Amino acid sequence: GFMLALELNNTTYYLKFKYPSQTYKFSNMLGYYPSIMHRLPTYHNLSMSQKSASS
Amino acid sequence: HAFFKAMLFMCSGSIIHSLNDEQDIRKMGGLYKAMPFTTTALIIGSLALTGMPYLTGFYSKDLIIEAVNMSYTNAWALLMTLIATSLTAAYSTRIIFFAFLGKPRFPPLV
Amino acid sequence: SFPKYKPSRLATLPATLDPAEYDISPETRKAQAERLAIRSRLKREYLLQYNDPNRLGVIEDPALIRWTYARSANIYPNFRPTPKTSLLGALFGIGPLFFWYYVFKTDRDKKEKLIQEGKLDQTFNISY
Amino acid sequence: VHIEPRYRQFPQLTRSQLIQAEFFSATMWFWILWRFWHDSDAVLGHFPYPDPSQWTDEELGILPDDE
Amino acid sequence: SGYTPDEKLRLQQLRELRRRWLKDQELSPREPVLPPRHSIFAVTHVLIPVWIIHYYLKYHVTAKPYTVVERKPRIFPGDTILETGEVIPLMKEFPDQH
Amino acid sequence: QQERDPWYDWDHPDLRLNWGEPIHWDLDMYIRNRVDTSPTPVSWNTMCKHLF
Amino acid sequence: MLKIIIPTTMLLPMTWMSKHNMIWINATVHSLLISLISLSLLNQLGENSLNFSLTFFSDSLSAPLLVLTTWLLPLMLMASQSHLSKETTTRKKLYITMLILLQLFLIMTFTATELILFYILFEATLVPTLIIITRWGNQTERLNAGLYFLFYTLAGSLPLLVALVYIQNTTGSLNFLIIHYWSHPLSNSWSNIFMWLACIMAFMVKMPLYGLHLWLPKAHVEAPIAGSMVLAAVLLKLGGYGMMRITTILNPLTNYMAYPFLMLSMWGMIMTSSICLRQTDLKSLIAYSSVSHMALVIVAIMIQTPWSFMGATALMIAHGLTSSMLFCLANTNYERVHSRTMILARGLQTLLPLMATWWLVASLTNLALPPSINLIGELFIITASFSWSNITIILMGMNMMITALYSLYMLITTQRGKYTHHINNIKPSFTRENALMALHILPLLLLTLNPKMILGPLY
Amino acid sequence: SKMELPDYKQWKIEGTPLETVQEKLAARGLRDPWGRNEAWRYSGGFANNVSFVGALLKGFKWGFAAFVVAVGAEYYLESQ
Amino acid sequence: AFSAPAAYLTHQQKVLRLYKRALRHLESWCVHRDKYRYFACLMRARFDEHKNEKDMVKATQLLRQAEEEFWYGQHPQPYIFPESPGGTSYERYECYKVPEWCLDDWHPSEKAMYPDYFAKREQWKRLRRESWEREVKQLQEETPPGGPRTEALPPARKEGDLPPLWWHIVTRPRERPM
Amino acid sequence: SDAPPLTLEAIKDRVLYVLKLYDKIDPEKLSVNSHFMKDLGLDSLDQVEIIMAMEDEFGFEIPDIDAEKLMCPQEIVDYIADKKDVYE
Amino acid sequence: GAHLARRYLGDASKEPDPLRMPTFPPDYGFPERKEREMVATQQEMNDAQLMLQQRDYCAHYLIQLLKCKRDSFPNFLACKHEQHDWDYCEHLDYVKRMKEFERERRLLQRKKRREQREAEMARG
Amino acid sequence: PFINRFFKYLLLFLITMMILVTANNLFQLFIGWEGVGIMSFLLIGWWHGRTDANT
Ligand SMILES: CCCCCCCCCCCCCCCCC[C@@H](O)O[C@H](CO[C@H](O)CCCCCCCCCCCCCCC)COP(=O)(O)OCC[N+](C)(C)C
Ligand SMILES: CCCCCCCC/C=C\CCCCCCCC(=O)O[C@H](COC(=O)CCCCCCC/C=C/CCCCCCCC)COP(=O)(O)OCCN
Ligand SMILES: CCCCCCCCCCCC(=O)SCCNC(=O)CCNC(=O)[C@H](O)C(C)(C)COP(=O)(O)O
Repeated sequence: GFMLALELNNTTYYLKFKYPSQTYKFSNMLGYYPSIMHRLPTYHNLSMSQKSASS
Repeated sequence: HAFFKAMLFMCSGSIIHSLNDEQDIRKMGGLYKAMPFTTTALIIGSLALTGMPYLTGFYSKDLIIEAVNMSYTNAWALLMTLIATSLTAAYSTRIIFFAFLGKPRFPPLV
Repeated sequence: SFPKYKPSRLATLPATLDPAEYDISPETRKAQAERLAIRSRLKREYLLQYNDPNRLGVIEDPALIRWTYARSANIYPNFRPTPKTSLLGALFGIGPLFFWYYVFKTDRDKKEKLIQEGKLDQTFNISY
Repeated sequence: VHIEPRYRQFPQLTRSQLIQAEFFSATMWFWILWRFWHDSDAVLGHFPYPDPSQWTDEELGILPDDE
Repeated sequence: SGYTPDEKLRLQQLRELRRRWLKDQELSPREPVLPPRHSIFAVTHVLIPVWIIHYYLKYHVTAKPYTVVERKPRIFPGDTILETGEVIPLMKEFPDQH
Repeated sequence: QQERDPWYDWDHPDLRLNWGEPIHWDLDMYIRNRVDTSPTPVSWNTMCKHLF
Repeated sequence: MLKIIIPTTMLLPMTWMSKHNMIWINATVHSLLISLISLSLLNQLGENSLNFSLTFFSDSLSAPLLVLTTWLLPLMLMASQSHLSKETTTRKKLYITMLILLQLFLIMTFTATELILFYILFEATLVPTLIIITRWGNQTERLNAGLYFLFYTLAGSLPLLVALVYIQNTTGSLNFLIIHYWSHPLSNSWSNIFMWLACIMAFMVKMPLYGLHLWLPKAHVEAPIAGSMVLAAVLLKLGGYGMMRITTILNPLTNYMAYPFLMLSMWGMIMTSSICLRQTDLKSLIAYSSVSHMALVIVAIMIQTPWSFMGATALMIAHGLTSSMLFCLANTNYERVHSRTMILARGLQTLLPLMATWWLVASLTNLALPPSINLIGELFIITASFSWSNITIILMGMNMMITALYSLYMLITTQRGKYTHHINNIKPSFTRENALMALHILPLLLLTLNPKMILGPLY
Repeated sequence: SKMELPDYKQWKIEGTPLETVQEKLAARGLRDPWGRNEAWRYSGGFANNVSFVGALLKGFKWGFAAFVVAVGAEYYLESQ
Repeated sequence: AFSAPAAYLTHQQKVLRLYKRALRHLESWCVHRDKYRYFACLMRARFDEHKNEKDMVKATQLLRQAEEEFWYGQHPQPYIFPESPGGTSYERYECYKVPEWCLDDWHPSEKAMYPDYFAKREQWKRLRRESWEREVKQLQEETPPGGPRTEALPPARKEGDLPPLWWHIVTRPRERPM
Repeated sequence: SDAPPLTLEAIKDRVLYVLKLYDKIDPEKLSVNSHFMKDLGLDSLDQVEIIMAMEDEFGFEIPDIDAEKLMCPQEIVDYIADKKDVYE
Repeated sequence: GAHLARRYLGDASKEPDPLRMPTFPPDYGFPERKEREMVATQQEMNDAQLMLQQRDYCAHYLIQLLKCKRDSFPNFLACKHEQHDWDYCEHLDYVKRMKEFERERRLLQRKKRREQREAEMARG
Repeated sequence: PFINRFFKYLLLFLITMMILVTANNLFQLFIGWEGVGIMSFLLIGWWHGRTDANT
């Protein structure tokens, strides 16, 4: 873990630029778990709370 | 884990307070010499977190890994535990390398 | 060239990726001018009361009044019994009731006929 | 201890913080070396792991295939 | 590009007013006009609370059965019981695989 | 409400609303303490596939 | 029992012969003294009730309700005198007279031995409430609210009356002691089913049961503050108490006649908690929270167990106190800004810190934080329901979540964030308002030290 | 108190990775007009920093010396 | 925040805002300063390559693919200044901001402390009260009959006038009120 | 404690310090009143970069609508002073 | 280990089942097996209150270790010989379990060889 | 400005967690459970003028 992380961190000094991988996007955005679970269930619950239960 | 995790948080807090409430490691440069006691404490805490022998985390973590290795256990769970053990050292390395090594990346008013 | 971003309900289309902001006609410019004029007239109306030294209390907002009224009191007068509304009301109002009735009745029938047979393991169950 | 900002220069350090940081780093390293000198088995194990192939059939109770 | 003359003049006037307002938030040297034992901590925060709790446990809580229950002490071979004077014999002569 | 410009001088900065402007029917659902509809770096339906 | 009734009756000539500037002081002091005297009914026996006479009796179920009523009168007087200042002397005395008559009817209702007397006082409580709502309510909707409050109740209670007299023709008595000792099972017949419905539906409407609850948001929102306080704190419980008395003659019919009401209560508890999440009116949110708590009480009474009865008693008392406090808290801000829209006045913790603390404690008791008696009642009911069927936890737990979600939501909407800029008339809290909040909250917390005093006869 | 900013004529990109960036940009026909604004991060007390393993071995020398002294004491004490 | 927005953004403004966003996200990707300087010079060169394009249709489509490339290649976790709208200290001190009108509700005992501050406060209130009507008159005079078109406000133009609608701008609580 | 309270002289000195480290600007003819376009002969991209450098200098970013019209060092100093509540 | 590879990838019928073993009689290949003896009586372990999983054939060494720890309480660095003895006894128990595993797999392989090869010589 | 309230809140959390740890029945343990939850809510939203903290 030490050696691999150190090697990957040392490659950040090179004058090279590359667009991120999809695995990196999955890791950085927390498996997309808060992007989906904090939007879809909350939206559906609040929408049913107004449209069906109340009105 | 209580000991060194609380110590790691206070080290992070000292860094944040020194750098005018900045929390992004991309704007923390070379603090190894500028914050020597904080650097020492966070190095020791990261070594304890990664299970360096004869430190606080060793006597706990070392045994847990051995017990998972030597038990009638789910094979996927054991593999995932070992990979997570590697990733622990990975993100400890990330913190140390980005926050304390290299050149300053914070605003010029030190 | 690059993978395309497609919008959704909960992840909308960004302004910079919106073609409508790049195909501009004189009517679009004049509509934007009218929108800015409406916003500015409302802003001046609000700021003349906000900075008034003799004004004390709450600046009543007709938009908030309209919103609350439409959400509460305007609903029934604008309701019309429709197959769509009839089916939605029947489903969302009655279906859960029979669903839960069936679930609970089945569970209690099982438990009761299992008590009758003398095989439930009710030992130490004296509080209920 | 009054410390002033410096504007694009390395900050002013005190002797106390340097000596304490060095002392505690040295304490950690000495503790590790001392414990490894006295309690090495805790890392390396104390008992040899047996090889099951080096065990004869007589002591495990296996007949010579003809009974 | 840049400020219009009206914008710049209005900003300057507002800046002057705001700076005077912030200057007026300062306090004169008299503004807060206010109208008109070494171990005392360990005796009032430790000794007194432990007096009340020990009195409460010794004479009230333990006046009822099973209110304070301790697991019995471990007994090992060779021990001597204080209560009865009984001695537990030793443990069966190990094979002594030394 | 999270999609509105945070650098505009709103009459209600926390709600990001202006006095007198028409209010969305579902304002109390979109108050930005709640359901967010902001564009994401990765498309919806692509985050869903990866997560599932 | 007359030692409570006669001083309450004496409150009327005392307020009608007082000086114009002394009505509030006299009424508050003497209602507090009456509450102190009523506090002696809490000495209960166990085996049987305190039977003062042929007409009145006190039980471990009645006594906490009586104490809550007598305690609620001074709080209502304290909360009423602010918005009634401009009123004339005669109309102020008439308002106080309505409150006193309501207390008298409730006190006699909770102690009547005989079911027809209980019914007559139970209906008599309607008239003062109707007058209060339709005469001193603020908006034009109050009139409609009054109608909804009236015909929902009567449409339920008129069948009950018929059933009651029918019962006295066959049993020979309606005395509750005789009814309990000479109780006989109900056979499985259509006549018995309809007599069960006539005996139950009035108390169902009063709770209100989900689906029969539309009168409550109207009546509680449009009423003045004392009206809302008494409607939520005491009047709703008239249903629960009534059920706890009348289910003694409905066995074993309730074993299966209770299924639709249990389904309605559980699902509508979920429904009303969810409704609270999307509500623009602050009083409407409190009213719907009351509906959800009363649904839980209905479940407790319908499953007919000692743990459920104990939980229902505790929850009734706790909800009365908490809902009254929440209504008073909302009314303080309403009198500040003259609007009930929840998002109009925000960031009030910055401007009113102690009132923010009161809001926080009320929200904590609303979501049943341990070891408050709100959670004591809720947990007892949930345990009894789990014994009734293990799947109930799924709904019960869900309700818990939604409850917290809306409670803190209210707290976050009115207290946190930044203040509304244009609202500049938010004066510091008066001593009267702080004292009213304290007099709501402190008894509720003290009841935690002696929970049995509200746990009912089944303790 | 009342510090004054160091003279701006000292900030030079020479001897630093900014010079390497400048020359690789000149190899492309471009120029970096902001290097002197960045030079202070490399000039002075931040000129040199440790490596990762060197940071981990911060106090190894002194601790090792103390450990050698202690084990020598163990060697020379147990012979009495 | 201090400037009144216009009805629309010009092509030049859109291009500049894209330049700023791209440079900031590049800095987020290129953590180190020398590497960021190198790639920012490359970005500036690639950006200058089309500075003198005349066909506005071509410039508009170039802006479109530039936006598409930015959206595909943006940093998912860009650096945000701590007090910026997405930052970790964005609205941290809002709970300490108390409006000035609250000072009018202080008990006279509270105002007995700080006498000089309240004397100056009365002076400020007198100024606002004496300037309000002139401010209103100036706003009425300078506004076209079809209502205001933008949210820009005029300055003061006479000898002793104050800029109209100045009180709430001038009496902001503070950025660090406590 | 925290950082010392900021002053107008400090803001001006730091703004001029940053501008004098820009290669496209003559250090000796640069004044607090110098227009970036008329006097210094810069373009809009240089103005964007100057604004970004100021944001990095003072640890806070200026919105585009405000940043577009800061065309001289004195304007930047005034904007920073008004933003950070500096009166002296 | 390699045993998992043999059981999962190779023929599982030739490999021991950890859940179901031993299947062969304990006296099958042995002429005379001495029954494993215990030093610590049931009462001694009950009075020590060891644990239900610590009451194995190594419990007497654990009892002495616990007694030594209690007797020299301030000096927590004094119970080294007792800890070593308990560890050695547990190690011997584990080696016995490994021997049982190896014995049972060898027996099962020998059983398969003998059965199918007497079938092979029995089919012609 | 509210450092005293901050220290009081920290002490309240510590008391609730001690209640949780030392509890012998499930009701006392639930008391500690919900107490630490409520103290966590109050301390996460310490800067209550910030929308993200309340969320
Ligand atoms: C908005 C909310 C309002 C409150 C809602 C209150 C709910 C009250 C519902 C009453 C629950 C049950 C009532 C009677 C119990 C059984 C009913 C019947 O369906 O069961 C079968 C009854 O058989 C048939 O189904 C007959 C009933 C069908 C005719 C009634 C019409 C039902 C249509 C629904 C009308 C809506 C009612 C509510 C109006 C608002 C059982 O068959 P059987 O065991 O052999 O007969 C039992 C009776 N015996 C013993 C006397 C012989
Ligand atoms: C807020 C709205 C609430 C509405 C409540 C309405 C339901 C009330 C329940 C029924 C009311 C009338 C019941 C009469 C009282 C029962 C007393 C009794 O026992 O009489 C029965 C007689 O029972 C009846 O006759 C009642 C039949 C119904 C008559 C009126 C029909 C009205 C509509 C019926 C369904 C609605 C009732 C339930 C509604 C639930 C709430 C919505 C038996 O007497 P005998 O004649 O001597 O027979 C003995 C031999 N078997
Ligand atoms: C790192 C993560 C994402 C990065 C991806 C970003 C991709 C962008 C790549 C390159 C962008 C382009 O080609 S941008 C293409 C835009 N085309 C034009 O602008 C042509 C007309 N020119 C003008 O309008 C002015 O000259 C103006 C240029 C505004 C200056 O003006 P000033 O002198 O008055 O400031």
